[PDB]
This record gives sequence, structure tokens and C-alpha cells, in this order.
Amino acid sequence: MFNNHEIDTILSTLRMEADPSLHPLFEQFEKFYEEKLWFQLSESLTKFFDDAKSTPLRLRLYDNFVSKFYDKINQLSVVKYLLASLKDSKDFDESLKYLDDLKAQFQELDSKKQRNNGSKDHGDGILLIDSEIARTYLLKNDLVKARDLLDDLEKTLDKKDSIPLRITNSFYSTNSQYFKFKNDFNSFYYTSLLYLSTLEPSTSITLAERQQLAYDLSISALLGDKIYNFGELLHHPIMETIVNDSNYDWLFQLLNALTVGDFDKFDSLIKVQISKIPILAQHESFLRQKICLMTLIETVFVKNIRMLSFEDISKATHLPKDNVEHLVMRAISLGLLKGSIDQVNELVTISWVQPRIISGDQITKMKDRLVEWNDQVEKLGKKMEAR
Amino acid sequence: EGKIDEAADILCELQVETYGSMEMSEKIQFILEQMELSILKGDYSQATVLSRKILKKTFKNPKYESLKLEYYNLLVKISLHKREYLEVAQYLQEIYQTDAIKSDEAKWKPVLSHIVYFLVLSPYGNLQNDLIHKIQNDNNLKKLESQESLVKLFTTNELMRWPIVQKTYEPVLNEDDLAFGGEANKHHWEDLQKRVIEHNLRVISEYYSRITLLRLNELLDLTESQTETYISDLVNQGIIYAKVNRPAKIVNFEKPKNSSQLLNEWSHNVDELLEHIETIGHLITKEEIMHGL
Repeated sequence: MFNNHEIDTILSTLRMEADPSLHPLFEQFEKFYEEKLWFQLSESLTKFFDDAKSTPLRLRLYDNFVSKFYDKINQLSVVKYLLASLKDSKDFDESLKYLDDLKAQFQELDSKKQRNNGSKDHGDGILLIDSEIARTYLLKNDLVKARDLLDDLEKTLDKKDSIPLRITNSFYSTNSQYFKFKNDFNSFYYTSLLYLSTLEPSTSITLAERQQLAYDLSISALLGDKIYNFGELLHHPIMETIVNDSNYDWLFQLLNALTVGDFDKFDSLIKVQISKIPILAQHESFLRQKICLMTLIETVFVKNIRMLSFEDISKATHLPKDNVEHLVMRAISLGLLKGSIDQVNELVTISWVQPRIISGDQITKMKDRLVEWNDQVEKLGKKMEAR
Repeated sequence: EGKIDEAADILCELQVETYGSMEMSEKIQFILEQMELSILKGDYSQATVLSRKILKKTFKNPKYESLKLEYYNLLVKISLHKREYLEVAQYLQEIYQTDAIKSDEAKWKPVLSHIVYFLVLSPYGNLQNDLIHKIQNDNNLKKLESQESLVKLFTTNELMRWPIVQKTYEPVLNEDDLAFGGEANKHHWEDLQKRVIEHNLRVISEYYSRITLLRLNELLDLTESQTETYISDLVNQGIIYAKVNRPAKIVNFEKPKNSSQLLNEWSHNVDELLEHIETIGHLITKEEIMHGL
């Protein structure tokens, strides 16, 4: 189809007259790489919709068009696209070769004009090298090499104003990858949440990126937790128009599984092997206590008091008498509790202090509690008033 | 020949006369020979005096990494007759710095590992934290990662942990002769055992307000007679206190027991209600405006 030659050439002409800038072997060459329903460029503003969507062997030609692009448009666009396009295009060997080309200079010093970070804006000359050396180096090589790359990535985050945000993006994606690379689905769940949180409200997104993040969140959320296993994912976008692909049924399957507490349901939650991890082997006890704790916390007394029967914690969790003894024993260690449960008197007498789930039955519960708090105050006031 | 006394007598006169002159290397050397002979006799106290003197000497000298190592080899041996983990731990700490600048990670990693593991036998966990916190001790190194995981494991301990530890590791549980003089395999078991037993009581006090003794004897996996004793020694030392109600077979860990606590707890409770009323006040006012809008 003509649309890559058509859009690139007309816009290329529009934003500068002609002077070594039209490029007929560029116009044909890009033409050759992508004339399908995906295009390899769409010039200037168009570079925010079409830029490399297949392996971009046009690369050496584009280096001479980076050497035109500034006066065809702006600041941001140059630093925004051409580092990410190789990375999404799965051009790992090529990404490194372009990082040798660019290294740290593209118009610094008495060219002036404030510098941001790449993959959104025109960056820090140094910050491109630093961020992407970590992104590439992690994928390639070991965890000990990774801890070392993260410490440098940490130095560069610290060393700046927070203003362009692009650098912070670099930090979360980089850091999330180490927790993927090991086993650390709980640490990864926290990092992926942060990555999505500073990704979505400013756009700049790519279908490849949102595919990793939603699927990666779904595996990490089964694989580890600390707060509660699905209430937070109903105030926590798992598929609210981030992307719906890769069988997000699993999130809803998890809540049904958490309640029943069937083993059959755990295999039929995702698929056999990926349900187990090996993550879930430690996980099921932690996950297990989470469902029990929340369900009781709302229900037992409208006020919220730190009195629980040991028996009704067993009955609700659906576990034998020794087992619950061990599980609770771990649970006090984890905190969000304290005040001192008496393991004789059979009094689970630990203090009320934890967060309460969702805006739903939080609100029902709040009304009941409000009428009571108010009524109590009003009596004291009345009596005083009168005398 | 076996004339230990005779060789020492001649070595003792020599070193004293030489002192303060004739090379720093040469003098430190005589002191190592001397301690080696001293330890066999029973002359640990003579060995401690020699130790004070050499320690000043190694400090004076610039470029003394060999000298410091040699002192370390002597030092641990005397502590083996006595039994202080603090002596060995501290002088090794000063050897850490010297090992980063001068030497490879090959010299440094067995020493680091031995030091922390020495502290693991050592019965009070309050030293252990200090050594683990370390900036290049919390990042990487395989042995580093093995020790830190043990450091988390103690926090959580319910003392079904100890055979788990005993089986799982065998190097990093029997490893010696690499920055220390060694110690029996059987001695590592003795020490580890005492250390865990104490730490189970130590957590148990915080986490649970009461436990019965029958449950507690099962948790430590232990005979009542011994449990009563392990507990008795601890409470008496005053790292912690607990109290036993013998005819119930209940161990109180106690709870708040004084008015001074309760007055301050109350004035806290007020302080939290107050703060809620102001946060709620501005918060609600905000909610209102954007209903408007």
C-alpha cells in the first residue's frame, strides 16, 4: 500500500522545503520495509502513530533523518521514539549497535535547551546510555550482574528533579524485571502496580508494553500478596481497558477459588502448571489467611472489636486444629496485628488497626458506626448543657 | 624434641630485648612463635599480654596486611580456650577494611562468612543485626545471601526451624579453616541449639500474650524439665522476663500492669480521636465542593 510513502513524503516536504530532505531512496526504502497495514514511519507528528513496527534495517538511513528531524518538528519527538521502537521490534542486537552510535551526544552544550529523559521526551545524553544499558543487560545476563545495574539505575533516578517522569518509568520497568527474573512475585506485584500507575495517566503507551504489564500483573498477583488477594484488584485495573488479552478470566477465577479453597479449583483457576508456579506451594497458606481475615473483619461485630473465637477462625478458614495453630503463629509475625493474643484462654484478643477493603461494605458499616459515635457524643453534651 | 618450656624460655628473653628496635616484621614474628608455644602449656593469660602488645604494633606499621592476618590466627586460638565471640568478631571487623582496598574477593569472602556464622553460634542475636546491616553485606555474594536468609528465619522461628537448618546446610554449617582456627562439628551443634532455644522464647514473649506450658514443651520439642531451665536462665539474666503459674501449667509473658502506662495510653487515644476529627473535617468539606462541581 502507498500510505507510508504518501504520508512520510508529503509531511517531510511540508515541514522543510526540500534541502537534502526529501530523500527518494528513503521514500522507496521505507516503502520496501513496510507497505502492509503497519508502516515503518509516518513523519513528524505521525511518528507518534507509525515508527518501526518490524525490524528496521532502514536504520542507517534514519540516522541521516535524525540529522534532519529537529527542524521538521520539535524537542520531544526525537528522544521519544527510536530507542523503544528497536526494543518493541525485538531488535536486541541492533539496540546495542544504535547505543554505540548515539552514546551521549545529539545537540548538547551551547545548543542549549533543557533536557528530560528518553522514551517520552528529548533526554539526558547520559541517561539514555544508563537506562538502556540496564534494560538490555538484564535480559541478556545474570542476576548478580542485574543487582549491579540496578544500583546504577538507582543513582540516576536520585540525581534528578522528577519533572520529565520518563526516568521514573525507566526505574520501575528496570526494577520489575529483576523480580520477574528471580521468583519474587510479591515484590514484583508492588513494582508492577507502580509501573502501571505512572504509565497510564500520561499516555505514550504501546500495545507491546501494555501486554507485558497486564499479563505480568496477573501472574504476580496470584504468585504473591500481602494485602488481600482480589479486593484490591477491584480498585486496581487488571483489565479496565489496559488490554483484555491473555485470559484475564483468571482474576475472577481466583476470587472463586479463594472462597471455596478447592485444590481442583486451583488447577482450573489458570491452567495446571502455571497455577502451581512453584510460587503457590508457600503461597496457599498466606493467601488462605488473607480470605479468612477480611471476611471476619467486616462481619463479626459492627464496631470492629478485637475479640475472635479461635474456633470460628478455624471453621471459617477450613483447616485442622494443629495447622491453624501454625498459620496464626506465622500471621502475628507478619504484623498489622499486635496487642497480644492469649494462646491459652482461647482468646484471639489482638488489637484493631488494619485497613478495611473496598468502598462498598466499608460505607454500610460506616453509617451504622456513625449513628452510634454521634449518639454517644450527643448524650454527654445534653446532660452537660442542662445543668 | 618436646622441650616446650626450654624453647619458650630462650624465645622470651630474646623478643623483650629486641623490642622497640630491629624491624616491625621481625618483632611480630617472635610473638607468633611464642603464642604457639604458650597455648599448649596453658598459658592463655601470657598469650593475652602478648596480644595487647602485638595489636599496637600492627597498628603502628603501615603496610601490615600480612601482620594483621598472623595476629588473627593467634587470636582465635586463645579465644577457643576461653570462649568469646566478641574478641574474634571485633579484630576481624578491622581486617574487613584492609581486605577491600588491598585484596581480591577471594581473600575477603571466606572471612566475611566465617565472622557472621561465628555470630550465629553466639547466643544473643543483638550483635548479629549489626554485622548483617552492612552495605556491601546485604548485596550479593552467595554466602552473604545464605546468612541474611538465616537472619530473617530467626525472627519468624517457632523452633521447628532448627532441624530444617541443620539438614539443609552442611557447608555454612561445618565449614572452617578459612579465617579462623576451627572448631568441632559437634561443637557447632551445641551452640546452634542453645541459640535457637533462647530465640524461641524471645519471639514467643512478643507475639503471644499467653501460651500454656504443654504447648510450649511441644513447640521447642523438648522435655519440661529442660524447658523450665532454659526459661529460668533467661528470665534470671533479664534480657526478658516471663512468669510461670505452676499448677495451671501456663506461662504468663505478662501484659501492662501499671497506671503510668495506662494514663499515657489514654492520652494517646484522645490524640488519635482529635486528629480524625480534623482530617475528617477538611476531607468531607472537599468532597462537598466536587459534588457541587
